[PDB]
Order: sequence, then C-alpha cells, then structure tokens
Amino acid sequence: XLKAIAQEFKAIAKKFKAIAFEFKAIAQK
Amino acid sequence: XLKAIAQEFKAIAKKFKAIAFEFKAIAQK
Amino acid sequence: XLKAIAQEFKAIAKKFKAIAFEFKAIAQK
Amino acid sequence: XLKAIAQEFKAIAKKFKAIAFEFKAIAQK
Amino acid sequence: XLKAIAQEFKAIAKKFKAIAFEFKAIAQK
Amino acid sequence: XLKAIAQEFKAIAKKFKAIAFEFKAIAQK
Repeated sequence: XLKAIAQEFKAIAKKFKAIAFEFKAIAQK
Repeated sequence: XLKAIAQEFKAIAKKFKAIAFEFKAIAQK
Repeated sequence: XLKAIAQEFKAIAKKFKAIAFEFKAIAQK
Repeated sequence: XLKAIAQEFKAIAKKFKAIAFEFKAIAQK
Repeated sequence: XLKAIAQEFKAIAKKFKAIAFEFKAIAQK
Repeated sequence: XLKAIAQEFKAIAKKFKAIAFEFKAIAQK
C-alpha cells in the first residue's frame, strides 16, 4: 502494497500542484 | 476563468495529499 | 476508515463536473 | 477542442462517483 | 470489487493519456 | 504552455495505469 500506492498519490499530488501552478501562469498571460 | 481552474486543481491536489496520508495510515493498520 | 476514502472521492467527482462546466464556458467564450 | 475536453472531464466525474460507491461496498462487507 | 477498481483506473488512465494527446495537438495549434 | 500540461497529464496517465495494474495484484491475492 500500500506504501507504493500512497507514494503514487503523493506524486500525483505534486503533479497536480504543478498543474495548478502552470495554470496560474497561463491565466495571467 | 482560469484562476478558479487553478484553485480547484489546487484543492484536488490537497485532496491527494489527504489520500496519500490515509493510505499511509492504513498501510500498517 | 474505509468510509473516508469514498467520502473524498464523492466530492472529487463533484468538482470534476465544475471543471467540465468551466471548460464548457471557455469552449464557447 | 475544448468541447471534447470538457465532455471527458464530465465522464471522469461519472467514473469517480462509481469508484467512491465501490469503496462504499467494501467499507461494509 | 477489486477488479472493477483496477479496470476503472486503467480506463481513466487511458482517458488522461488521450487528453494529453489533444493538449499536445493544441500546443502547436 | 500547453506542452507542459500535456506531459503532466501523460505522467498522470502512466501513474494511474501503474496503480490500476497494482490493484489487480491485491485482487488476486
């Protein structure tokens, strides 16, 4: 397993935070 | 928009932090 | 827990329709 | 597009609610 | 379940890959 | 961006496919 799945969601969480980030950038420009 | 888009993906990402957190807890228990 | 997991993904699916709605408007305007 | 994109996130929202409902099943029995 | 979960996540992964595809197409367009 | 968003979703698809594959292992065992 379950630790692998947990870290999979943690990595997906970083990826979605970065997606929100880059969407803030594209929202401005 | 796109600012609402960014903030809602931010919320979704924080929900994956919660998800990961939950799987760590159930991983041993 | 097991209830909590289904608890967040209910709201998560709740949000994806908001994403749909938003890009629905962006596609038009 | 963007119409397909918004349509696809609507489908994703439909998938996730079933996913949650599915963990609801395992939460009981 | 758990088979439904596995196939469901595989399907949503395929859908996200498809969306990545249209965003790659629209990046140049 | 748009390319970064597409590659983010491509990574999302890869991790979700891995998760889907993984849950099948728990399903058998």
